[PDB]
Amino acid sequence: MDKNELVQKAKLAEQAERYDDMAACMKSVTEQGAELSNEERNLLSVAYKNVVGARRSSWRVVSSIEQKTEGAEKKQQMAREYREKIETELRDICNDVLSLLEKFLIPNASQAESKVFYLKMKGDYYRYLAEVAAGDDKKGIVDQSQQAYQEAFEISKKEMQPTHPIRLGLALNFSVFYYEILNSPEKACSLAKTAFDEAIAELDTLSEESYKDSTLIMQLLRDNLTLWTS
Amino acid sequence: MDKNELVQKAKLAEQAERYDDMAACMKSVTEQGAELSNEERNLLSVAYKNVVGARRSSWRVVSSIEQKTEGAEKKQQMAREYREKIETELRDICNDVLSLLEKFLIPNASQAESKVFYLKMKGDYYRYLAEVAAGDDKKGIVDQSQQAYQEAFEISKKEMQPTHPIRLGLALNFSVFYYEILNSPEKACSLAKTAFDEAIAELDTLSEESYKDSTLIMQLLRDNLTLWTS
Amino acid sequence: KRTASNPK
Amino acid sequence: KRTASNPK
Repeated sequence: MDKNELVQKAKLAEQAERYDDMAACMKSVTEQGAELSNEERNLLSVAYKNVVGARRSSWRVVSSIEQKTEGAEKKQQMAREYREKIETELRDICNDVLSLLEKFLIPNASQAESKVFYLKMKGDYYRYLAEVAAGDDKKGIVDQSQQAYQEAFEISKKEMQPTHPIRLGLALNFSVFYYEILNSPEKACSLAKTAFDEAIAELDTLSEESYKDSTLIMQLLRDNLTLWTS
Repeated sequence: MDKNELVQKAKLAEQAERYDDMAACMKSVTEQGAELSNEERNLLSVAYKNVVGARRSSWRVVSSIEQKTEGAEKKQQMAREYREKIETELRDICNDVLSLLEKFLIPNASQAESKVFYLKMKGDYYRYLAEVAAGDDKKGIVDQSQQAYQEAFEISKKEMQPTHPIRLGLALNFSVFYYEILNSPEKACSLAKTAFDEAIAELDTLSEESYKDSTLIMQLLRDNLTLWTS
Repeated sequence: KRTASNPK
Repeated sequence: KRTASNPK
């Protein structure tokens, strides 16, 4: 239960592609209450990304199957129940992250880049909840996502260079929120195009540490733009 | 807990890539005690192949790291401990399958083809145990694997055409057993070459429903042969 | 081709 | 290139 040991085990779990183990280690690190280093922060994010990603992918498959089996009630009821079980896992994972975010990560964020990272993450995990939200709760979930993204967005435009990978990654995910959650293609495109164009005009401000991350995100911004406007 | 719903839930889990769920459904089907249809047999086999496969893959990664961290004592002991943890999962999976094979699959096998299939499977899962066995237990585990494969081998040579995918699949895995577990390259090559050549000599015995399986395995046999003799 | 979000 | 067993 030592911190450096937990971090090393997390790295080992990542190599082994055992992301449940990875998330458990990094959760334990976070719960010790100290602000996460950049490396620790990224390990936590990678771990939960894979843990929730597996559920998101499974959910899409099963929800799709559920829809296409109308009039075969026994098979559909079976598909529905399985979707709901996956959904419960998914919600528990998102609530796990969102709780760590409220209790430790966002309050301990001393610098702007860290505050943007965590607010972005809060935006993401509410967005994943919104993907599977139905009825009453959806509008509330959607507003929680939007508000976290919006605050991150404003802070990033004030404190970070246009080519900063965290600022670009936020624009990318916030544009996806507009496209997929708010059904506003036009606002999604505007946001993506601006982020891309402002980064393009300043490639000299890239560093050796971030030029690969930043240029990959730019490429994805443009990939999305192309798809959305076809 | 009805059988055909357990089978349909298994098919759903397979689609969702949730192989632990898939295996649990098919384990329950098997434990009902009746002989499996070819479809059920294939679902059970695919489920556990993926369940054990994920652990084997993780084990290779961590074991490799353990080997490359000689002279780095903290990292190596952590790698060892994690490897041991993975091994425990891996042994429990293999022991579940080997128990299903002893209690249900092999005793209920009415046909020569399923007897070869399940004995080969017994060979495989003892081989996966042999991959991670050390010290005292190893030789007994290795002999269990060899004996299951050998009986499978004799039955398949007597009852199945040289081009049968199950007979070819057995030759392939038994050759891998000789190469990787018994460290016997010449016996491995001889076994693989003979299987390949005997299939080539009787391509008239191919059936069109499974000829794609047969020719893929033949290519893998020769791939191994090429690799082992280079 | 599908919508992509931030990879890491 | 590595040793391969029966794929499924």
